[PDB]
Amino acid sequence: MNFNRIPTRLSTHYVCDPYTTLMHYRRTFKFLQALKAKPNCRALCLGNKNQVISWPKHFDGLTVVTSAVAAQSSILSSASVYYSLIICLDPVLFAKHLYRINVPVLGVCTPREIHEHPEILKVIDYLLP
Amino acid sequence: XXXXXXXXXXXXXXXXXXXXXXXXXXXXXWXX
Amino acid sequence: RQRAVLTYAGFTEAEKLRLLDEKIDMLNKKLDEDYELRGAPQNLVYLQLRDHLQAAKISYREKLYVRETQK
Amino acid sequence: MSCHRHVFRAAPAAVFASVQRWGRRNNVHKLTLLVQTYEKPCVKRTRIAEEKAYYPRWFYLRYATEVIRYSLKHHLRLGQALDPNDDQRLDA
Amino acid sequence: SPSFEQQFLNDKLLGQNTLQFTKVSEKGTADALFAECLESIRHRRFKLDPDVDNRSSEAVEKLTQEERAIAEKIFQRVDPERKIAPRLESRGCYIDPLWDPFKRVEELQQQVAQDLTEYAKLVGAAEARRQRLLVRASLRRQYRMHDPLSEGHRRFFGAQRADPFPTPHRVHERFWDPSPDVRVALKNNNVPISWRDLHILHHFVGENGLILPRRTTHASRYQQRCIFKAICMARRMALFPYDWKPTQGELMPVMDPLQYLVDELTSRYKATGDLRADAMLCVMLSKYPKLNYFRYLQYKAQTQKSEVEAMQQQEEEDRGDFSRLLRKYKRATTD
Amino acid sequence: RAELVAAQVREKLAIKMANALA
Amino acid sequence: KYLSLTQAVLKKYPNMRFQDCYVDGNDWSKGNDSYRADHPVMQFVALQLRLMNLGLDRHAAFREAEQAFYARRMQLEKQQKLNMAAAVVAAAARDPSAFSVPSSSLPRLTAMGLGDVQPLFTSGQAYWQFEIAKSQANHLLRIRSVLRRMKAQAEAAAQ
Amino acid sequence: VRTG
Amino acid sequence: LLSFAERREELAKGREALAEKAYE
Amino acid sequence: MNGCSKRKSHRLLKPVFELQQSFPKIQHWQGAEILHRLKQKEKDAAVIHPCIDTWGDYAQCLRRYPATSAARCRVESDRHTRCLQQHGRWKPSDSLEALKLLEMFKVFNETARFKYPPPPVHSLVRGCAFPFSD
RNA sequence: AGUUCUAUUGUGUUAGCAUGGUUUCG
Repeated sequence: MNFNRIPTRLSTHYVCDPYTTLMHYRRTFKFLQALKAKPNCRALCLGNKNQVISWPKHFDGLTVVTSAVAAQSSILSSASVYYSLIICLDPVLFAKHLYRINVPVLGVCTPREIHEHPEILKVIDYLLP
Repeated sequence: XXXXXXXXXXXXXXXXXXXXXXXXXXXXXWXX
Repeated sequence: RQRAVLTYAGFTEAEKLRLLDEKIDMLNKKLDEDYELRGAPQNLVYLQLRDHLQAAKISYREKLYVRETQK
Repeated sequence: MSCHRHVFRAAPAAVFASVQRWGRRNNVHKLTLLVQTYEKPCVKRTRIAEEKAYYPRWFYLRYATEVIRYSLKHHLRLGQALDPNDDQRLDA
Repeated sequence: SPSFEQQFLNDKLLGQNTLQFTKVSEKGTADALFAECLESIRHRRFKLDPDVDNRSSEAVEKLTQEERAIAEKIFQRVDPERKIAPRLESRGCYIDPLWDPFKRVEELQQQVAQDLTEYAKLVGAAEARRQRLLVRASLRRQYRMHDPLSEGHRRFFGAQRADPFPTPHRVHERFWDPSPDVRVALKNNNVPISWRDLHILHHFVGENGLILPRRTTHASRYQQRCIFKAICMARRMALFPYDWKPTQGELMPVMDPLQYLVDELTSRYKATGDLRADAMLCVMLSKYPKLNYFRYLQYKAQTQKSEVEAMQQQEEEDRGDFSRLLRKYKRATTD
Repeated sequence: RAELVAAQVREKLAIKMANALA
Repeated sequence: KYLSLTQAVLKKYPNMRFQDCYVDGNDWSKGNDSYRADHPVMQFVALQLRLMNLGLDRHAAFREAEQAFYARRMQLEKQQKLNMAAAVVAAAARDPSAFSVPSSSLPRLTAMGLGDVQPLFTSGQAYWQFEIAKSQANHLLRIRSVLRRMKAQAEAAAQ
Repeated sequence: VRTG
Repeated sequence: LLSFAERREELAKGREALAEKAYE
Repeated sequence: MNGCSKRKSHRLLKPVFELQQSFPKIQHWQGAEILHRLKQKEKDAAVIHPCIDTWGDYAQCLRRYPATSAARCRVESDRHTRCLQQHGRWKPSDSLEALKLLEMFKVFNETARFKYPPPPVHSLVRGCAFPFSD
């Protein structure tokens, strides 16, 4: 059934180990509690159509770039006016757009994704395994 | 008879180990 | 002859004696019922089985007495 | 050697086709063309390098096309990565 | 009262394979007497047997074709040098004797024989012969469907052959998988191949006469070089062809023909037990005492020792069932 | 509407007799 | 280290590849031998490596794992024997006599393991031969039933 | 579940 | 095979079925 | 009683559209040419109809032989009957080219004139703004 | 790394040989 290379080395995942996950939960709980302790603050949630139909495909943050000259422009540029926290479920897909975003980002992803694209740690601020 | 059934059950319980080998695995059946 | 010995090896002497007596009693009841229904059975299956079991029990009693004398 | 085929309860065209297949898989025509004319050693080096680079690609693409045809014939669906930790338990 | 073997096992297919279910004991032994008593009682109970005991269910495909393919691959991996087969003679190794499912088959054959003889007694000999012929025909029809991994089973159940998913023709050496015969040929006898091994060089040469490549022969690089050298030397010595596979008369290894004959007769007497081969080896032992009969003599000694051990065991059992058979379980487990 | 009651009555009798025999 | 431990255990016990042979994840083809974490091979190598970490040699850990899984096999075998003992009475409930002497051999067939509950073996050879024996017995049963039906018809015609 |  | 306690529970469910579905 | 306790999900029992062997990425145009050669050697039967050629041959033979056609045209008649029986309910194939199917698997190597499309974002982005306070 | 031995040699020089394209003879 398989006719490919068989790896000999397995890499551990310290970022998503039990104690690291517990610390992630502890550190994110305080920030979430402090954010909710303040009024009139909205949280955006981003995911993929294949991991969520009912959810709207267009929101205030979305920019919907349509021109070739605007390809480099981010699509979540204006999310900072409306939202105080972006909960992302597809950091690999949204990495180029969450880079240097002016609102805190809480990313949910798998150890495989983290290891295959470690650059997502430069766009994620809080991690929930 | 209930006692005859008990004797048959005792014989089936104090029986050999199915497979004659002393291996370290029980195999299910893939027939049917 | 080996299969019966292997199957009954786990059974202790007392348990085997109880089972033999139970089989003798069941054969007696079955033969009485057959006589009541017909009187003269058309087959001697249970008759021969009961005869063999009784002979075996008598021989086993004699063997136990022989063991007693040996001790 | 010389391939021998017996035309018995079959078509002479079919037997000729089988002989052609034997010749092609043995490269008989290739060798005949090679020996019909002089090939300089450098030309032979280049040709052998080209063949050794080319044919494995052809074999892999042949395997790929065979898989494509089988999947189209049997109406097979694209696979999804096997999610680990799935109990794989019968719903019975 | 003809038995099942007396009635139906004289046919070609039916008589080919005939397993043994019980040890054979000579007349005049406790085992023989107990067997006689059991046979008589079983026949009488077959007379006084009910209808529910002969209920049978319809036959269905035991395995799918893909599952059969998977099972065949796994059995081959279990025994990569030998061919997969239901070695019902070696059955005792895999299934404990006390849990043999063939006792039911033996008793059913006895019951069928008793039924046929009683039918002959009642209706008539001509009708009995008609029914025996019909039962023979039915057994012949159902002979090849019992094995779930055979082609007879597929043909009987009318199942189309599986269409396996395509696999690559050019794969890595890690995955090359030779057949058992090619595997045995390549391994030889743990000895590197020489030109004298004319009985095997035909495997690695194509019908065209060209020596086969390593991707086709599934040989190591060293083995490939050794085989190439052996074939070249044999060709130069004119004992191996140049443009075709060797004729069936060229397959003798380069060695003494009488030693080859001794080897072949030993192989026959071990695999099947040809009494003619045994007699030929017996006469050769004295006529040509310069050959090697070690394996034949060793097998003869093993058989004689096993016979003596069996006789001693029978004597012990006659005196009273001793601890040998009990040990064969308890001591074996303790070890 | 009658087959179900018949079948479950048979099941009741079988279960009762099996329990008694055991 | 599993790459070598699995090879060792498979070479010692080739029959472990039958287990979960139809389950996606266990690739038993030559050159792979990659099983799921819940496969007996994976459990064996995991236990062996755990004992090695605890500080035993490879061979000692191998023997300890073998003993542990033999004990597990014995437990499952005894559970199956209990199920067969239950099935003995379950089938005996079908005898009209119970509803003196039994009037059927079905309890004895169940005891021998040909009834509702069938035995568990260590190798696939055993299941192959078991299925062959089952098919042969069923064909003989059909023949015997037909013969006895003809017997009854002949008796009725004669009377 | 039985043996796996 | 089902244990005796589960057999008793199934018998109780069957008794409830007798009370409700069959008689009424 | 004893039997498999897990689903028979093995990809051999349930073949799936996948390439079970990987291979070093091939130049796109070289792979395209090889696939074209394979298709030409296979002679993909996308003709007007399989039966059209048999009917044409039968009609031509009948026209050539207006008198002894009954005996002359029998191989053609049998061939046309077979073609009608086999490809009578024939529908032209509607599937993607193997070239595109393999671009999906990423078998080929990006050249100057071929690049894999970037992951879609506009179609796949799903946003859900909800209140989070108090 | 080096020296000695060990198992293996599509390496280089070697007397001869088996086979073969080609030409040749009838």
